[PDB]
Amino acid sequence: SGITEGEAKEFHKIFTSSILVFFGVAAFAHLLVWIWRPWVPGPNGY
Amino acid sequence: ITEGEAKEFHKIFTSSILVFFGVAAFAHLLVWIWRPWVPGPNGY
Amino acid sequence: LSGITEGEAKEFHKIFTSSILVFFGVAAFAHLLVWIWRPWVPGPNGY
Amino acid sequence: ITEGEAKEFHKIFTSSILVFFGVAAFAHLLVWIWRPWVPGPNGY
Amino acid sequence: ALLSFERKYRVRGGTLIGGDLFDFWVGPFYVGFFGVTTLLFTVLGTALIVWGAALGPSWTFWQISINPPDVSYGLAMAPMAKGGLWQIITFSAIGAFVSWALREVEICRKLGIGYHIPFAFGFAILAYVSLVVIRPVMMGAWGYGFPYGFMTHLDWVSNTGYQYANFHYNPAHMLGITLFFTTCLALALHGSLILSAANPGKGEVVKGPEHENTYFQDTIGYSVGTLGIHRVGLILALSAVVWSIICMILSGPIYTGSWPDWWLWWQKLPFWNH
Amino acid sequence: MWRIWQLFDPRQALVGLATFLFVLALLIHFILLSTERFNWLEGAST
Amino acid sequence: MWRIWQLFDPRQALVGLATFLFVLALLIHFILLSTERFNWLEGAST
Amino acid sequence: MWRIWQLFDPRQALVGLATFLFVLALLIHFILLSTERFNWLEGASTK
Amino acid sequence: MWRIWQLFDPRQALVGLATFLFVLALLIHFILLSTERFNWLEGASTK
Amino acid sequence: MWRIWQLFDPRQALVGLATFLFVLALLIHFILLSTERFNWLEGASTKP
Amino acid sequence: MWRIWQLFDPRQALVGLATFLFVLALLIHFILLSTERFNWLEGASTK
Amino acid sequence: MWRIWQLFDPRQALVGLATFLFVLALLIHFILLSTERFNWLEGAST
Amino acid sequence: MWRIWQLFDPRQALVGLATFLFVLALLIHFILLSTERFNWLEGASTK
Amino acid sequence: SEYQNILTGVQVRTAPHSAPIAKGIFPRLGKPGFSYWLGKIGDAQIGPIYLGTTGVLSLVFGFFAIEIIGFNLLASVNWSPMEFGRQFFWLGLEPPAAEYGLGFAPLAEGGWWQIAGFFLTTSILLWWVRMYRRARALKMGTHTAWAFASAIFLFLSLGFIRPLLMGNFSESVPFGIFPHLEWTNSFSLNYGNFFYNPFHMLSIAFLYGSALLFAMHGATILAVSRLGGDREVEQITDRGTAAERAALFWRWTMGFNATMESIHRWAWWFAVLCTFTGAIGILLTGTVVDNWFEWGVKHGLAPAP
Amino acid sequence: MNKGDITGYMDVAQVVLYAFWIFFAGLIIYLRREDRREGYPLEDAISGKINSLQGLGSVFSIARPKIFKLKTGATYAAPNFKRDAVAIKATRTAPTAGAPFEPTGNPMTDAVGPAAYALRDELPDLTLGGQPAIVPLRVAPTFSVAAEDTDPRGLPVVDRKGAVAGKVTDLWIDRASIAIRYLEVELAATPGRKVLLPFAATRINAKTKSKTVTVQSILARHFANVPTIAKTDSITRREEDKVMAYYSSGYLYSDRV
Ligand SMILES: CCCCCCCCCCCCCC(=O)OC[C@H](COP(=O)(O)OCC(O)COP(=O)(O)OC[C@@H](COC(=O)CCCCCCCCCCCCC)OC(=O)CCCCCCCCCCCCC)OC(=O)CCCCCCCCCCCCC
Ligand code: 07D
Ligand code: 07D
Ligand code: 07D
Ligand SMILES: CC[C@H]1c2cc3[nH]c4c(c3C)C(=O)[C@H](C(=O)OC)c4c3nc(cc4[nH]c(cc(n2)[C@@H]1C)c(C(C)=O)c4C)[C@@H](C)[C@@H]3CCC(=O)OC/C=C(\C)CCC[C@H](C)CCC[C@H](C)CCCC(C)C
Ligand SMILES: CC[C@H]1c2cc3[nH]c4c(c3C)C(=O)[C@H](C(=O)OC)c4c3nc(cc4[nH]c(cc(n2)[C@@H]1C)c(C(C)=O)c4C)[C@@H](C)[C@@H]3CCC(=O)OC/C=C(\C)CCC[C@H](C)CCC[C@H](C)CCCC(C)C
Ligand SMILES: COC1=C(OC)C(=O)C(C/C=C(\C)CC/C=C(\C)CC/C=C(\C)CC/C=C(\C)CC/C=C(\C)CC/C=C(\C)CC/C=C(\C)CC/C=C(\C)CC/C=C(\C)CCC=C(C)C)=C(C)C1=O
Ligand SMILES: COC1=C(OC)C(=O)C(C/C=C(\C)CC/C=C(\C)CC/C=C(\C)CC/C=C(\C)CC/C=C(\C)CC/C=C(\C)CC/C=C(\C)CC/C=C(\C)CC/C=C(\C)CCC=C(C)C)=C(C)C1=O
Ligand SMILES: CCCCCCCC/C=C/CCCCCCCC(=O)O[C@H](COC(=O)CCCCCCCCCCCCCCC)COP(=O)(O)OC[C@@H](O)CO
Ligand SMILES: COC(C)(C)C/C=C/C(C)=C/C=C/C(C)=C/C=C/C(C)=C/C=C\C=C(C)\C=C\C=C(C)\C=C\C=C(C)\C=C\CC(C)(C)OC
Ligand SMILES: [Cl-]
Ligand SMILES: [Fe+3]
Repeated sequence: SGITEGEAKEFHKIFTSSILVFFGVAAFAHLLVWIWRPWVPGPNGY
Repeated sequence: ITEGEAKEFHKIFTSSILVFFGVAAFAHLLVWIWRPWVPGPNGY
Repeated sequence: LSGITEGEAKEFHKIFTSSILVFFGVAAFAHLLVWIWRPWVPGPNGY
Repeated sequence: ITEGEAKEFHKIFTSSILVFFGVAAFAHLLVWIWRPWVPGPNGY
Repeated sequence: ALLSFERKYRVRGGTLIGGDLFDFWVGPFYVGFFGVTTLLFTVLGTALIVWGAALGPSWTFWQISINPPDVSYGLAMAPMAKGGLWQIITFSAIGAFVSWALREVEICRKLGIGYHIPFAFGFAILAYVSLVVIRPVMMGAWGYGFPYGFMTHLDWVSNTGYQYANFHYNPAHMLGITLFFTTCLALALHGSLILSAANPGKGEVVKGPEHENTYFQDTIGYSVGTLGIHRVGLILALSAVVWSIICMILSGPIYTGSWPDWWLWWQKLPFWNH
Repeated sequence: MWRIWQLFDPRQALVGLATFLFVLALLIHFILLSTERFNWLEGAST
Repeated sequence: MWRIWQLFDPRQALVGLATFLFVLALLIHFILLSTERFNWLEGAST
Repeated sequence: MWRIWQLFDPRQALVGLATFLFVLALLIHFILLSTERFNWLEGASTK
Repeated sequence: MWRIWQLFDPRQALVGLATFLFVLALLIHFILLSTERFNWLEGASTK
Repeated sequence: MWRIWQLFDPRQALVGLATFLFVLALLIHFILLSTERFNWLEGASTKP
Repeated sequence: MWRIWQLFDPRQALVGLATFLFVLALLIHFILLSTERFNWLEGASTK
Repeated sequence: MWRIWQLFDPRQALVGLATFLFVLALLIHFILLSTERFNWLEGAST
Repeated sequence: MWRIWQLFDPRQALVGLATFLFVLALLIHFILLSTERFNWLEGASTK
Repeated sequence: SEYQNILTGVQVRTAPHSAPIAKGIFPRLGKPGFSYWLGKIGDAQIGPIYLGTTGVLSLVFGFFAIEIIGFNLLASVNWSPMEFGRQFFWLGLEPPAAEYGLGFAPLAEGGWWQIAGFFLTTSILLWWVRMYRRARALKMGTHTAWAFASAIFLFLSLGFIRPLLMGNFSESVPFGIFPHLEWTNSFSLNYGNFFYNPFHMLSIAFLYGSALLFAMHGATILAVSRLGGDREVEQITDRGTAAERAALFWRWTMGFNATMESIHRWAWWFAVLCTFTGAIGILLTGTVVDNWFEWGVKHGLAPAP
Repeated sequence: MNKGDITGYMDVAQVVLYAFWIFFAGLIIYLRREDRREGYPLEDAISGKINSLQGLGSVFSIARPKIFKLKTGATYAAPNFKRDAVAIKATRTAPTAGAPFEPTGNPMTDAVGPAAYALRDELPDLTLGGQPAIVPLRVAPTFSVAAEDTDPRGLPVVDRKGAVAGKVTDLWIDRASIAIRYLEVELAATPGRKVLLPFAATRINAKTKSKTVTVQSILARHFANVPTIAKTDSITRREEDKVMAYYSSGYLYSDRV
């Protein structure tokens, strides 16, 4: 149904490197936003 | 599309997007120096 | 491109030139008389 | 359109647009002398 | 002038009345006897509208309005200055529209095609005649007709609707609306499908009936086909008009109250009238 | 001016002209019936 | 100026003129009838 | 500039001009009739 | 720049340009008429 | 799990995934703008 | 259990399942945002 | 980057670009007229 | 990474990106104009 | 009377068939049926339907929206089936009040409306992608999706884009039969009579024009149907006497005519412009014009009151 | 109040409305260009030379030819600028451009007026499978009449005056659209002569037990002159046009001829 293994492996390397970059940037973004204003309130709220 | 011309496109595409991001980054820097957009605890 | 000859173009252009000059001449006379009746550029205090 | 026709058209076009812009510039100059359209700090 | 294929069709005959005397063309237009009577009524009614504009308070096109007589006149003919002008324009307009329909019949006869078009236009005429003749006659005064004016006919629609509290609750009006919306939907789909088949995209061959049927089977599980869609599209438009006529013959001639209150029969049905 | 009939068919012209003149006559009589001074059937004083 | 009839068919031209001039004349009479000063059928004082 | 008739059919230019100029003139006369100062038929004072 | 007249037919270019420039000019005159300061026909004062 | 590309077409996967991620990101930014605490453009106080 | 993948196409299963689970997850997050106690962004107090 | 004119037809590009640029320019001038500070025709004081 | 251009047509990619980026940019400028702080044309004070 | 070609007298049958498309994750679903009465109006085949990933997505999102509406309607009559039937047309699910802005309201105070609206919106946009991709699979133009985008633009303008411009959902549309009619009535009255909104006037002209065009075009093709005129794409690619006589009827009637292809562009544009001008009229209301009658008085539609 | 204003009098809603009018005028120009992909340029009615009353919009009036690509690999251009011959087998009743033509001979066989047809391709319409679409049921064994309906085969064919023209011997069906397009009628006179009858030019009358195909278009004498087709099992677009035009002319000419 999908691609033959060789080009599946070829695609998977470019995919895996791209998704890890995307998640790495997103994690840095979430960290900076948390340092600015965290988004889990305490018992008394924010 | 051939490999050789796809590589030609990728080189010019990479050049263009770096210029686009470079101009945009300078635009954001000037706007930040005028009025930053992340507020402090007391707001702005 | 219009398919008429240089001669027909020059013949038409002569009559056209005379006709538009007559048309603009009558219009200029019309505008002069209207201006004498009521001018249409106001001063600083208006009309 | 032949190159010779294009060059001839361009000659007349260049002459005509400069006449059109010249007359328009004279119209704008007269209108400016009547009432200018760039307001100072106090407005008009 | 003529189209590249027109001359072979411009034969004599097919007139309903007047014989050969009117059987000719003025540029693209066919004349015929009903062409002449179209022009007669058109010029008369139009000039009387312009006369009404000269009588009225403004030349602002949106504001021009020729009004029916006061309801106090009943169905009598009014004086020209007091609503009679609207009455003459109304019957001239009837003459013009009927002449237009009969002229289309002559054109159908000459071309050997069916009479579906003037028949379908006959429902436009009947809708106009319902609003300016049948309804005001059954209501007993010409003053219930709509005024001839760009904004004032919309004001008459507003006044007439709110006379029955809220016209959205008229059941025939709901069905008329449904058929008008369905007509516009069907037209959007029909125009799109023919264009998508004729214009498949660059490097693609023109598609045929099998593709046309398959698109709506794939998307919505049914295709009405190329003949059925023209039947449906016609029937939808004509039914929308028929139910519009019914909704207005109900409102005033037959039912006089609040349309919101009419629906209270539903809440009183014995199987849930708690 | 008889040359006008070499431009237009007498039969068509006569019926067109008769139609035009009738519409013009009706229009003028309807205009007068809209006036005070010339509505002969109402017959306002001068 | 007679060369104009080698550009435009006289038959077409006369029908166009007659229609245009009638519509224009009819418009101007209706405009004047809408005025106070020039409505001759109402005949207001000056 | 008689060469413009080698571009354009003179008959179409005349039809286009006559159409354009009539509608433009009719527009201007209607605009003036909407004003107080230049409505010659109503003839307000130059107050 | 004369090469532009090989990309575009001069007949279409001139009629298109004349149409564009008329509609633009007409818009600007109507915009000025919508102002107090520049409506020459009504002619308010420059207070 | 490289066999996911043996299961689904990579071209339609990338078109769908890029579209999904943009719509999801746009939704989250819009939700945050709809709040007092996290609307960075209006920048309300935490009220300390 | 593996016999299920001869009864059902694994692609149709995963597409249906991923669709269901995303829509359900999105529904639950929106429901919690529509509440006082669990809207983490508004952050009301535990009174 | 002149190779972009092998991707795109110069004739269609100039038509589209001129259409885009005119509509953008016209939008920006109308936006400025909607402001108090930059409406040059009404000319409010600063 | 250049194999992405074997997967997607460069012409369609550029047309898609140009459309997307313009619409996105235009949205962000309109968003900022709605704000008090960043509406540069109205220029409210940071009081 | 001649045959008017309104109903098919004798109709034929054959093995059900359809144009090939590339293999997807999902086959064409259902066993094709035939019904006699649909075969009188049109084609008889109640054919299979295509599903696909986008079809799954659209139906799942849409089903959830319909359940959220339907459950809220029944809850509003305290689950009574008798009062549900008694009140059905009057039941509705209302948007949140204005104080909530564009954030999530409490579920009972319009939070359910926001969830239902979002899920319905997503389902409709996924159905647009379906209408698009089914055309590309058949190697057909995308004209139907772009027509549908105009209908969606009005739907989005009503439900979400104008609320976004107004800053709250309070004047968005309730899910309910008489409730959405009541919204339509009150919206006109609050903004000073929608008859004076010129874009509503445009939208009406195109709504009337659509019924005009389909009456004209439907009657035309039936008038030439004994000449093969119902075979329109064939007539587009090889002009027959049917397309010639259709053109000449209209030319001789009103002085001008379309082609067999271009009449479908007139059709497409009129139906599109109905909802497009509608959407613009909605987006200008309250945002830049607060009272349309007063705007009409300013711009000469009516005398000063 | 200042909310919508662009100038003292001008406002956003007014500006947006004029932007629509500019768009709509441009759209009408586009739509009228598309309307001119058949039949144009216009010609003088008498001489047939290319002439019409035109303004400066003539320069945008007719579009560049679009090419339709057909699944046979052939193409059709629009405009193709092909036009009908100036001479026809008819003459004007009066010498003016607007006058009608009177047929010189038998108009139904001369193919003038409603007997006229387009010179379509001498090719049959094709199924998606590349087979000819319109064929006798004899050659399409997978097709059948639905069990609910009357099969036309074996019924007499009768004109509006009650004369028998023949009997139905086959149905020609459209494989692409799945409909009956013609009945194949064996004539009563010159028995063994067969003619096609357009199915939409017929209805079945069944008020009396010996039900029959009634034909309003032409009388029984006219069936012998129905145009012939070159093949016994397929029909070209031109032959379809020729046959269908002939019957459509009956409503004007059948009591003349
Ligand atoms: C006496 C009673 C008179 C009642 C009011 C009647 C109004 C309309 C006028 C009708 C008469 C026009 C006659 C005419 O033009 O003839 C030309 C022909 C010589 O021509 P030619 O040599 O054969 O060449 C012509 C050809 O080159 C032109 O190009 P083409 O063939 O491609 O197109 C043909 C034109 C013909 O158009 C018409 O005849 C009028 C069309 C109808 C106009 C209706 C306007 C009002 C409705 C709203 C408009 C809306 C516009 C936007 O085709 C067109 O122009 C079609 C344009 C269609 C646009 C459709 C837009 C639809 C939008 C709907 C609204 C949507 C709203 C959201 O003439 C001759 O042969 C010589 C003898 C006749 C001389 C005629 C003299 C003038 C007569 C004027 C009559 C009195 C008018 C007050
Ligand atoms: C714009 C570039 C160029 C330019 C020089 C030019 C100018 C003028 N044309 Mg035009 N036109 C050009 C090109 C072109 N043109 C037309 C047509 C027509 C027909 C019917 C369409 C209609 O509804 O127009 C709608 C508007 C459109 C298409 C834009 C041009 C017309 C304007 C702005 C004038 C509108 C003002 C009026 C008082 C009303 C006029 C009369 C009627 C509509 C019945 C109608 C009579 C008409 C009038 C005029 C006038 C009065 C003028 C003046 C004032 O100069 N034009 C179409 C048609 O079918 O023609 C037979 C068509 O194909 C086509 C093309 C390509
Ligand atoms: C406060 C107002 C109130 C409000 C709540 C409300 C709302 C809505 N309603 Mg309604 N309506 C109200 C009142 C009310 N409502 C109607 C009618 C309808 C019909 C109209 C179409 C039709 O009838 O076409 C009937 C067609 C006719 C009459 C055909 C006329 C045309 C002809 C003969 C030809 C004319 C040709 C020339 C002159 C030639 C000119 C020259 C040249 C072009 C060159 C349609 C179904 C419909 C739709 C909706 C919607 C979509 C809504 C929405 C969205 O809210 N409404 C009218 C009717 O039924 O008339 C028979 C009627 O009179 C009437 C009243 C008084
Ligand atoms: C007191 C009432 C007042 C009065 C003055 C007046 C009267 C009339 N008006 Mg009106 N109207 C009023 C108010 C008013 N008016 C409108 C609109 C119009 C347009 C709609 C076009 C359309 O196709 O809609 C219809 C199309 C839509 C709404 C968009 C497409 C729909 C979509 C994508 C939804 C897809 C659905 C599903 C997937 C199913 C999901 C399932 C579930 C939820 C359970 C149309 C032309 C129109 C007609 C007339 C007429 C004929 C009259 C007469 C004769 O009086 N009116 C809308 C609009 O566009 O306004 C600019 C709108 O918002 C609005 C308002 C508030
Ligand atoms: C019945 C289904 C739909 C329909 C069908 C239909 N209409 C048709 C046809 C068909 C099949 C035609 O063949 C015919 C035609 O030729 O189309 C181009 C026509 C037509 N439909 C028309 C319009 C029209 N149809 C409308 C509606 C509809 N038409 C229905 C929705 C509307 C609406 C709802 O507003 C309008 C405006 C015309 C374009 C045309 C008929 C042309 C005609 O009759 O021409 C001869 C008459 C004149 C040129 C003018 C006569 C002037 C009178 C003397 C005065 C009229 C004054 C009037 C009473 C008041 C006006 C003021 C307004 C502000 C109210
Ligand atoms: C151009 C303007 C006109 C227009 C055009 C238009 N509408 C369109 C189109 C076009 C061109 C389409 O392509 C599209 C269409 O598909 O048409 C057939 C559509 C459409 N126009 C529609 C309606 C519509 N159009 C309207 C109007 C108009 N449409 C305008 C007049 C109106 C009104 C009020 O006037 C309505 C109501 C739809 C029929 C259709 C779009 C359908 C759609 O988006 O559906 C989304 C999905 C759902 C609603 C969900 C259904 C869920 C089922 C109950 C699921 C059951 C099975 C499932 C497997 C169960 C699963 C359960 C599990 C999850 C637990
Ligand atoms: C070249 O030629 C072409 C063809 O061939 C090749 C074609 O084929 C077509 C395509 C056209 C058709 C197949 C038929 C067109 C006919 C009409 C528009 C008129 C009749 C209406 C319809 C057939 C409905 C159109 C909409 C459909 C089929 C739905 C599309 C959407 C989905 C399948 C998914 C989402 C929607 C669903 C599941 C259902 C939507 C709701 C309905 C269909 C209405 C159901 C009814 C109600 C809710 C009740 C309303 C009324 C009430 C409460 C009161 C009265 C009570 C009643 C019971 C009515 C075209 C255009 C064409 O060009
Ligand atoms: C198979 O796909 C199909 C196509 O095709 C392939 C098509 O195309 C179409 C058609 C559709 C379109 C082209 C799409 C566009 C259409 C619409 C959006 C619909 C709306 C229509 C309009 C806005 C146009 C409206 C115009 C009209 C109604 C025509 C107005 C014209 C007249 C009233 C003049 C009529 C002329 C007559 C009767 C005779 C000739 C007269 C003159 C030319 C002028 C006046 C007369 C003279 C100068 C002299 C003669 C006068 C006499 C004798 C009388 C004198 C006395 C007096 C009182 C005047 C369809 C449906 C189709 O399905
Ligand atoms: C120059 C010096 C003079 C010498 C020359 C004099 C002789 C020559 C004059 C010809 C002009 C008159 C004929 C006009 C018709 C000629 C043909 C025509 O359509 O011309 C257009 C104007 O049409 C028309 O106004 C036709 C108009 C017909 C209808 C008129 C109605 C008027 C009355 C109601 C008004 C109020 C309505 C209500 C408003 C609210 C302008 O071209 P245009 O390229 O776009 O054409 C399209 C075509 O080129 C596309 O192939
Ligand atoms: C299971 O068995 C059945 C199916 C029988 C269950 C019963 C079902 C029933 C009976 C359902 C009945 C439904 C009815 C009667 C529906 C009527 C609907 C009508 C008439 C609707 C009319 C118009 C509505 C419109 C235009 C609404 C549009 C709303 C929109 C576009 C809202 C969008 C909202 C968004 C995007 C929200 C964004 C904010 C977020 C979520 C991001 O943050 C709060
Ligand atoms: Cl029938
Ligand atoms: Fe069609």
